[PDB]
Order: sequence, then structure tokens, then C-alpha cells
Amino acid sequence: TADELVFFVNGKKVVEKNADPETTLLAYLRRKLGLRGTKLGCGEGGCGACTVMLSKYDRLQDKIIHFSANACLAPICTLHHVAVTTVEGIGSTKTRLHPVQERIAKSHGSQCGFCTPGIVMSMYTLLRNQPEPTVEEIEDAFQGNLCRCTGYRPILQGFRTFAK
Amino acid sequence: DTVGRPLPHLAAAMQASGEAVYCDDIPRYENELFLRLVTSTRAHAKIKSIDVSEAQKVPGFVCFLSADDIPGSNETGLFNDETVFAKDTVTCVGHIIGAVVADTPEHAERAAHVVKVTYEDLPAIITIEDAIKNNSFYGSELKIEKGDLKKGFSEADNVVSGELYIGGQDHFYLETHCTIAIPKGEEGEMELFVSTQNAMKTQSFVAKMLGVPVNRILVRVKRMGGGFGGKETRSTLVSVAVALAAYKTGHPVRCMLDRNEDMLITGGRHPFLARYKVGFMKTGTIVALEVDHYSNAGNSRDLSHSIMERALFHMDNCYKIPNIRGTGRLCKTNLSSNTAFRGFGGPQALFIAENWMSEVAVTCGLPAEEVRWKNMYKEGDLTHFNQRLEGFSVPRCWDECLKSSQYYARKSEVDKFNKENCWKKRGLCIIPTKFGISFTVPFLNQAGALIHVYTDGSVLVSHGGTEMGQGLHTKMVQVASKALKIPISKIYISETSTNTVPNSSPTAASVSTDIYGQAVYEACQTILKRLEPFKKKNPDGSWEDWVMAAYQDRVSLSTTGFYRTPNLGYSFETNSGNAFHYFTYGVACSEVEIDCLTGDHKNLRTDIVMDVGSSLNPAIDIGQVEGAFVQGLGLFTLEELHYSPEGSLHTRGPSTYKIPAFGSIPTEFRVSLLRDCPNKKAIYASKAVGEPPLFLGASVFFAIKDAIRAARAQHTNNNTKELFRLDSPATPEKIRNACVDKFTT
Amino acid sequence: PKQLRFEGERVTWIQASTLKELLDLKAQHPEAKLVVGNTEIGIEMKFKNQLFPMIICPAWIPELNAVEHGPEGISFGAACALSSVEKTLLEAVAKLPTQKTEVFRGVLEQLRWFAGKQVKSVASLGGNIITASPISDLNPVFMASGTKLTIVSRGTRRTVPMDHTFFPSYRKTLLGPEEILLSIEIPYSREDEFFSAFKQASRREDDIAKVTCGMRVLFQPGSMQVKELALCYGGMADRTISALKTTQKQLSKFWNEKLLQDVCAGLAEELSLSPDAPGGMIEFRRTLTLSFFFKFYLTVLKKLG
Ligand SMILES: Cc1cc2nc3c(=O)[nH]c(=O)nc-3n(C[C@H](O)[C@H](O)[C@H](O)COP(=O)(O)OP(=O)(O)OC[C@H]3O[C@@H](n4cnc5c(N)ncnc54)[C@H](O)[C@@H]3O)c2cc1C
Ligand SMILES: Nc1nc2c(c(=O)[nH]1)N[C@H]1C(S)=C(S)[C@@H](COP(=O)(O)O)O[C@H]1N2
Ligand SMILES: O=c1c(O)c(-c2ccc(O)c(O)c2)oc2cc(O)cc(O)c12
Ligand code: MOS
Ligand code: FES
Ligand code: FES
Repeated sequence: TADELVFFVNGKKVVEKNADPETTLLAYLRRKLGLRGTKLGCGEGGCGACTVMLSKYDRLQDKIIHFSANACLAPICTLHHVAVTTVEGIGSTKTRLHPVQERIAKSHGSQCGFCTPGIVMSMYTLLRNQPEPTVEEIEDAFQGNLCRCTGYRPILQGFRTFAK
Repeated sequence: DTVGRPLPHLAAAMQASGEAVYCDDIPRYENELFLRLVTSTRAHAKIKSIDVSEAQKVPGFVCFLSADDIPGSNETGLFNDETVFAKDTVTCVGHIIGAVVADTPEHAERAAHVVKVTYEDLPAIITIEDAIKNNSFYGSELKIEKGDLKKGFSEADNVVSGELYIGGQDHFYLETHCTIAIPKGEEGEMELFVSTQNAMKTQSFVAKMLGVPVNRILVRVKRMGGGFGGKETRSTLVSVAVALAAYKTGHPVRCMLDRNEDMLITGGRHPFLARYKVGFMKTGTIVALEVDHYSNAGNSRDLSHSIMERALFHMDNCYKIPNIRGTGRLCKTNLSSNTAFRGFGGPQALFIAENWMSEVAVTCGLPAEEVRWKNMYKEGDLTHFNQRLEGFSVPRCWDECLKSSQYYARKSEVDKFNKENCWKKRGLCIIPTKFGISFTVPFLNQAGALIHVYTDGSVLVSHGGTEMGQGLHTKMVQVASKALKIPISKIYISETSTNTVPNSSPTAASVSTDIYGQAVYEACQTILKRLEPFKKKNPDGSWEDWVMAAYQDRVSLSTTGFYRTPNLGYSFETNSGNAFHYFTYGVACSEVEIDCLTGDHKNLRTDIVMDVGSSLNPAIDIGQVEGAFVQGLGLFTLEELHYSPEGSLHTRGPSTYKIPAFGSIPTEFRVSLLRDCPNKKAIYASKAVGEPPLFLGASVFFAIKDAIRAARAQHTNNNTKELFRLDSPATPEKIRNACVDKFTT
Repeated sequence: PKQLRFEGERVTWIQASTLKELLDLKAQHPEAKLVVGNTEIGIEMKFKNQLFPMIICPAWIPELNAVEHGPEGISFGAACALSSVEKTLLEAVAKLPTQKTEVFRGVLEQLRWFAGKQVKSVASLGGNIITASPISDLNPVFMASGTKLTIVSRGTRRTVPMDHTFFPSYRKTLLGPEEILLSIEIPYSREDEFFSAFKQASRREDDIAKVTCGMRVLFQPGSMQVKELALCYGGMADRTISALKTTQKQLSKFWNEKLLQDVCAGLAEELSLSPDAPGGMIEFRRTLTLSFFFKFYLTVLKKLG
């Protein structure tokens, strides 16, 4: 009666045999897959704590496209044949940090740390599309990401390092 | 020795990789259930019936819980004036009536929505104005008075009088309230994982609720994704309900609030109303001041009394006022009980002070910097509460900020922009602050630590303070590393827990570094003294060899450390005794451009000079200054909570409540820490930094007022010495309407 | 690429692979909700406790994703993400004379501080349009510009410029039960045609009382004499409305201080708010309607200098 949902998370095949249409990707990542890096901060698309990168072959444009999305509003049933990247998909203190992770950490851009994965994924996405962005492109990537702790200055300053 | 070095936050790398564990990231037990609060939709009403029929049809529904389920006691809250679960009557929208427990959080959400309550509405009191009209107050009038008021006013060249309102603020910690409760099944024992700044009250309120000794309850706090005062007491609303569910079911139970529940239920900063009368000389010299403060406390006392006390202690800001009377009252209303929010009543009182100070300057037709400077305290001066200002560094901060911000040159250029532009105006203001350091309740100024050295020489530090992003654990590691004379890599802090350090004060009042720093230091000293003989026996040996020798000689490598802040004890009866240990000082200068036609504005530049003594960690301390400043900029310029007339909150998420974004911060944002200003009163000459910078946010508000003043001087009745009321927050609505023109008319 | 069916506790979701499936499904289930970005529906289900037991996701259908550059304008499939619309329009703006991109520029101004990248990469054009929030930032621009909507059901097809009649009442649009929105042609601007858009930058209520507008003026060839004038506002009623009465009066008047105060007089009466109007901020909102027009007035003169 019911079809299989197949997607990928951090390079790994996820085969959901009983997808519920109501299930969000945030719920799936956190509570089925056990990938708790992606956070719930509002559930209404306004804070970006739940930011992940989505990737797919665009039949029209021909290429693979990469973009950021709020996992709190993404129904898993929209993700058939899509590839999800989370904060744990890009680097780890157990293996090696991604440069985006190192620089936000070392630049004092993370205080309580709850917005950090979301902002990391916003910057990371930007770099997957534009490896040499401008300062303006950098500020722009974060219009969907809130931080209550840092006053934002350190985050931009650490990421400015990626421009020119 | 890293003390004074910009060591990054110890957890930042793991925070960036998503490896740092927050409460809801803890894995679930196989049998773990989920709780969701069932809450009042009425501001004031009798509960007639509760019908759970529909909830019971939801897949995975376990139970509904209410006041009848509680084994111990339904009375809770700091002053024992709250219910855990409301019984006959609700007293605010958001008031907790019960909880559903289900097998998934989605099922608990669904079941909670379908719980049907029947009410009979009773008449409600929502506004401060309503509360005053009904004499609906908690306790009696608070008052600080000094000098002769009916002498000062008799003598004053002029007076200014008026009324000012400042709206509240939601904490908007990125991680909302969260508790996991694990029932052990033996002797009422329960272990709780909680996003709270107050593991002591959590522990005590759970035990009281359950009817069980406090020694049965273990509360553990790894870290919070922000607290800001909001998890200092209101975290128990979730914790106690979760404990009850664990007790009833015998299963582990968790709850993390959705943002909308959190905004409605858990309280925010206190809104303040002030009526004031200031008397002054033609010179701008203040001769008398009378201020009556009113806070909107909501539907319980909570911390409201202490928040008003702090307001009263800061109604002077940095100004000497020979004759002064301040009063505070706490308005009892049908709103969620309001609570601690970074600043704890200080920013409200300081804002009231800068508001009339700004009106004094306009009335006398003098430059604002000149009137502020000429009224400033001097070294050795006493405050209105009769405490001496020792090491009063505002004059240095002021002078250095003026110089480095190029204030006088840019003030010229602001004036040129204003004469050359019709429908956009620039403003520029420079504001000081002082903020007193200590809990104003003397008994909270105590701190414990517990340190173990294991036989490999690694050190485990435990102290009563919690980490919420402010880098307290980092600072304690730098302290211990310096005190033990070993590198930071040998030392670890895992968590805060009631079984390692009991009876801890909430992590609050900006004093945590000072008091836990001292506790940690004393414990380290004890360790060094015990190790000293072994050092002498093996002088060219290593830390590890000394520890192992001490171990084998049966010398204990475990110790407590304790600090009690000396010489605190202010009396409202005698208007004497120190209320604070010392003060933290700062000055900010901010420039804005407003759009006269839309009420929008751009923050152009801000320069801050902050006295934090000799910083333990300049990077953390600057980070604290910038964070606090931006929270203050949000309080005064962006964030607005809005209620229906029936008292129900409209603004319940980031789409209707705007905290500062990446684009809200000043384009040029400079922060310097005052150099060569050691503080004899705290650990390693440092000073508390967490809360004192927030009010500097007001510099953006007074820059806005300055720009509105120019817009009015262009388009309305032209009196240079014309005053108008601008409440906080200065939103686009208020800014626009105040730019009276051919369109507003 | 084939049709997928997913079944949960309360909801059936069908991922439609072709236009025919979509139209067939929408005929069979007239009430079905079409989800693309889910940035509206996910909110209605979580926060308004709405239940929609039948969902059709058309995001895969090539026709709902097509970007087409024609003689009259640029046509976007209804499922095109707002970031795609933005990128296509930013590309057209950099390539075409300024006089052909006045509307594109307005759309781009509304898109600027409109959420963040995450929402804009998944929010559809058709989604913002059919949702029909009183405070939609795009509907007033589309209305003011007469952006053309291709609406399709099983068998039948039509193309209507968006006008005031398209939003009859609260959160309703003029599509029949079996119909879907297929594509949206955003027009190039004409010689002597100028366009602005503005929006309020706070807001405290869920989907009311945030002033947002599209403004369009078409002058007689080489004149300052009004031939067509359109002023559409969101945040002023239960729906996107046009100040028809006010603008009708300006037809064949000249663009002068007289035009200004008359429009500001017309706006004040036509769009007047009762003191009990949902969302409050009555004085502010009124003032913005005139202040926005005044900005448009001034910008139109500079664009004529
Ligand atoms: C945090 C955030 C910020 C936002 N800010 C703004 C803003 O500033 N200005 C603004 O205007 N909006 C704003 N929005 C709304 C956003 O623009 C809309 O939510 C989005 O365009 C809806 O598109 P969707 O694909 O996500 O719709 P969905 O949620 O998937 O569907 C929305 C509605 O459109 C219908 N629909 C979709 N496609 C068709 C079709 N082709 N034919 C017929 N009906 C169809 C659906 O049935 C449903 O009723 C914001 C939303 C979020 C979450
Ligand atoms: N990142 C961050 N900084 C913060 C807070 C927070 O929750 N997160 N709370 C503030 C408040 S309300 C206080 S009282 C102090 C408490 O910490 P301290 O005493 O260790 O400075 O930190 C402040 N700075
Ligand atoms: O955070 C604070 C707090 O909790 C309390 C308090 C008061 C009475 C109690 O019974 C209690 O448990 C706490 O006082 C304070 C006093 C301050 O000057 C500053 C603070 O930040 C607090
Ligand atoms: O004293 Mo901070 O928790 S308000
Ligand atoms: S949780 Fe806030 S945007 Fe997804
Ligand atoms: S570091 Fe705390 S919210 Fe960003």
C-alpha cells in the first residue's frame, strides 16, 4: 500500500518504510537517527537553530545544487532522493574540525553554543556554493540565524577570514 | 598560567561540531515518556470542569496529571504563593493547570491540545495602571531617602516632572526550558537533568512537591543554551511537573518547552512605570529628585522584591543627588509571574535616571555631556544609600570614550548631516553606568567548590556555579591552573551537581566568577599545602610524581573550598551598611540614523569603554560586554511584548518578537577594556562583567531620541527646550509617530 | 520519477510526479492541501491546530518549476522557490535596461529582508500567493503590476492578471475547487512606467497590521500626465486591497504637489481604520500609507528628472 521513502544523511542511506507525512526532518534527525547536533529553537522557521544543508541533482539546471533549510519545517516526505548534511557530517573533534567549525570556535563566536551548529551550517552552505565569497554575501547568509549570547560581531569577524 | 589570556571557551569546539550535550540531547531511556503542560487560556477564572475524554483517544496517551495527583504539597514558588497545578482558579493566561504524559512528544502535544477546560471568568487586573487603581500590590512600599527634599525643591531654579514606561523582555535563550526526571524506584530517590541556573531550588521544590527529604533528590546541570536570569527560578515550573510524572508513572519522563509555551508561561523582565520630579539649577546641577517606581510583577512574588530593591539602589546611575527619595511598589497582576532578567531591575532604574537627566539638559539648553559630567559622583563620594565609591573609574571611562569615539568631532558632523537632510536624521549620545556587585540578599553571597586530584595527577573541579555560555567553567579552569601552577589540560569541570556542592546560590548577580573563583582558589591552596612535603622530597620531580607520593603516604587528595563575601549588610531602616562589594563601571557612545518617514533606523557606530578590573580572560569579557550591550539594545529599541485586552500574549515567537539579528548590530562596533585598573576586592583583581554592560544599550535609545528631537525641530513646533514622552522600547511605531509632520497630521 | 504514497496516523501524502496526477488528484480531492515549502502549512498544523488529512506535494512536476523568459515578462512555475525567483530576477536586472525592470526591482526589494536563506530556498511563489495572508509582501506588488496568473484544472486553463478581485475575502483567492496555480508571469516595465515597493519593519500580530505595498504609475508618452496608477496595500484589511477610488481620481492629472495632497487625502478616507481595527497601531499604519506614497511620489519625480 505505502511506498518507501529513501534519502541520505551525511553520506548514509536512510530507508523509511513507514514515513508519516507529519514528521519533520528535525524530529527524524534527533529522535530516530540520534543526530542531536541539529537543535530546536522555535519550530516556526525564525531562528535557524535547526539549519542543515540539503543537496540534490537539479534535473532542470542539470547540476547538483546545495542549499540551507530549516529542518523544523522540512517534511521528511519532501526528501525522497535528497541528501542531508548536518553539523556532524562536516567535521568532529574526534576526527577533524571543518574550517568553519574551527574558526567560529577560535574567534569567540560561540558562547552558550546552542546557535552554533545552525550558523556553522549556514556558513558551510555558502562555501559549498561560493568558495570565495564577499563580506556582504557573508552577513547575508545569516539573516535566518539568531544568537542571544554573542552580539554577532565575533561570528562575522571570524568568518571574514573566508572572504576576498 | 593563562589568567589574563584570551583562551577560548573550553566547550566552543564541541559546540561548533554539535558534540556538546544539552539536556534534550541526552539519549532517551527505552521506557522514557514525554510531558506537555496544560495551561490556562483565561487571565482570571474559576475552573469549572476538566474533560480528558478526547486526550485519551490519542495514540500513546498515558495519563493526565493535576493537583489531585500530588503526593506531598501543591504549594511552591520562592515565597510559597504559587501552585504546582492550579486547583479551583487560574490567575493568568499560561497558568499551569495540569500535564499530559505520552509515549512521544508529538503525541503529548496532540493530547494536550484536546484537553477541554471550562472556566467562569472573574474580573482581571492586567496593567500597572489597573493595579494601582485597585491597590493590588505585593507587600508594602520600598523606600530609600537621603537629605532634605522639602529644602532641595524650595531651592531649585526649575523642575521637570513626568511619567515613563518601560516594557518587559522575553529572555529568548536559544535553548528553552528542559528537564529529564529519572525515578530510581527506591526510597523516593530521583535524579534530574535540568537546564537551570538554580539546582538548589530545583532540588528543594521537587522534594517539597514529592513530600520526600531533600537528600533523595539529585539535580545535575551540564550546561544551558542560555539562561539570562530566566532559568534562575522559573525552570522549576517544568522541573516539578516532570518530577511528578516520573513519580506517578515510575518511568523516566522529559519535557522541553516549545518556544510559544516558554514565552507564555515562564515570565520575563519586569515592565516598569515611573513618575518623577527633578529639581535643578539653571546650570543643570541637580538639587532634588523624587521617583516613584511601579513594577508589573505578575501572579506571584518570585524575585520581584529583590528586583525592586536593586532598582532603587541604581536610581542615581553615576550622579550625585544631595536630596533624593525613591519608592518602589510591586503590582500584583493576572499575568505570568515576571522574574530575573540580566540586570535584575538595574537597567529599568538606570533608564529612568537617564531619561530625566536628558530632560534636565534640554530644559537648561546645555550640551547633554556637560550636564552629565557636572553632576557625576567623585572618588570617595557616598551614594544615596550611603555607600562610598572607591575606585570610581567612570571619569576615566568617560574621558577615554570621548577621545576614542571622537565624540566632539562627530557631534559636529551629526549637526551638519541634520541641516543637510530633511527626511533622515542622525543622533549621537554618550551615557555612563555603574552596577553594584553582590546579591542584595546577604545570605546568597556564599560559594562552595570541591576538588579531587586522581592518582594520574588529573584534577576534577566541581563548584556550585553553572555554565550558560558566560564561560564560568573556563574561568574556573584558568583560576585552578594558575593557583595549582599546572597547565589547564590537567584540569576538568564536568558539571554542576547537588551531590558535590550542596546549598548553592543561583548562578546570578554577575558574582559567580568572584565567589566560585575564591572557593576554587581556597581548595587549590589546601591541595598545595598537602603536596608541599612531597615537592620538598622530590624537588626535580613532576606534578604526577608528587601526587602519587602523597597518595602512597595516605594524604587526602580531596578537599572543599568555601567563600563568604565579607562586610555586606545594607539596612533600609538605618540607610547604612554596604549593599555591594564594589561596582563595575562603563561608558558607551552610540550614533544612529533614523528614517523620519518610516520610523526605521540604522545603528551606525558604537564605542564602549568598560572597567572590568584586570580581566581573567579579555576575550570572554569583551564577549560579555558585546552580548549584554546587544540584549540591551533589543530591550530599548526592538523587542516588544504585546497582550490582548483580556491579558493573553500575542507575541509568542521570533516572527512576532524581534530580538537583534546579525544586521541589527552597529556597523562600527568598538569595545575596549579599561587598562591599569586592578580591583583589590575580587579574585586576581578582576571584576564581574555579565550584567553591568547591558544598560549601555540605552545609548542607542538616547541617540534615537536626539535624532527625533532634530526631526521635530524641522517639521513641528520649534521650541529648542521642547520635551516629549518616548517610552521604551523605541519601536518603529513610536519613533515614527514622534516625528510629527504633515503626514502624522 | 513516479508517484509515491505515504500514510501516517492522521494524514495521507501523495507525491505527484506529473501534472496529470496533480490535476487528477485535485479533482478527486478538491480539499487536499498542496504542500511545497511547508512554511505555511507546517505552521497552520502546529500552531493553529488545523488538520489536513490529504496532502499532495507537486514540487517534482516540471511545469511547476519552469522559468520562461518571454516578450511580456518572465514566467515562473508556481513551485519555484523564492531564492530561484530572486536569482532569476537579479540576473535579469543586471542584463536589461533599467526601464524594463521596475517591477522586478520591486519584487526584489520585497524579497530583500524577507526571512532568511533557509526559508527562501524552500518557500514557493505559488505558496505565498495562494496562502493570501493580509500581510503577504508579494501580493501587493503582483496586484499593483497586474502580474499574470495561469490557473489550471483537469481540462480547463486560464490566464488572469492579478487585480483587486482575486482576493474576495479573508485568506481566499478566486480559484475554483479543482483548480491549481500553474505559473506566474512577472511583467517587464514599459517606457514612462515606474514602480516602487515598501514595507513596515516590525509587526506584533500573526498575520495582520503590517503595512506593505506595491505602487505603479504609467504616464502618457514623455509626459508627467497619469494614464494608469495603482496603489496596493497589505496590512490594512483582512486581505490585499487596492486604493481604486483614490487612484481613479488621479487619472489624466499631472504629477505635482496637487496630486500629492489629493492622493494623501484619498488614502486617508479610502483606507481609514476604525479605532477597534484588528492589530492596532492605527495612527502608525495610516501614516505609513501616506509616507510610502510620498516616497513613491518623490522617487517617480527623480526617475523623471
Ligand atoms: C519565518 C518565515 C518568515 C516569513 N516571512 C515572510 C515575509 O516577510 N513576507 C511574506 O509575504 N511571507 C513570509 N513568510 C511566508 C512565506 O513567504 C510563505 O510561507 C511561502 O511562500 C509559502 O510557500 P510554501 O511553498 O512554503 O507553502 P506551503 O506551506 O507548502 O503551502 C501554502 C499554501 O499554498 C497552497 N499552494 C501551494 N502551491 C499551490 C498551487 N500551485 N496551486 C494552488 N495552491 C497552492 C497550499 O495548498 C497552501 O494552502 C514567512 C514564512 C516563514 C516561516
Ligand atoms: N552567554 C551568556 N552570557 C550570560 C548569561 C547567559 O545566560 N549566557 N547570563 C547573564 C546573567 S543574567 C548573569 S547574572 C551572568 C551570570 O554569570 P556570572 O555570574 O558567571 O557572570 O551571566 C550573564 N551572561
Ligand atoms: O538572582 C537573585 C536572586 O535569586 C535573589 C533572591 C532573593 C531572595 C531569595 O529568597 C532568593 O532565593 C533569591 O536576590 C538577588 C539579589 C540581587 O541583588 C541580584 C540578584 O541577581 C538576585
Ligand atoms: O542575575 Mo542574572 O541571572 S539576571
Ligand atoms: S527551530 Fe527555529 S527555525 Fe527551525
Ligand atoms: S552562542 Fe548562545 S545563542 Fe548563540
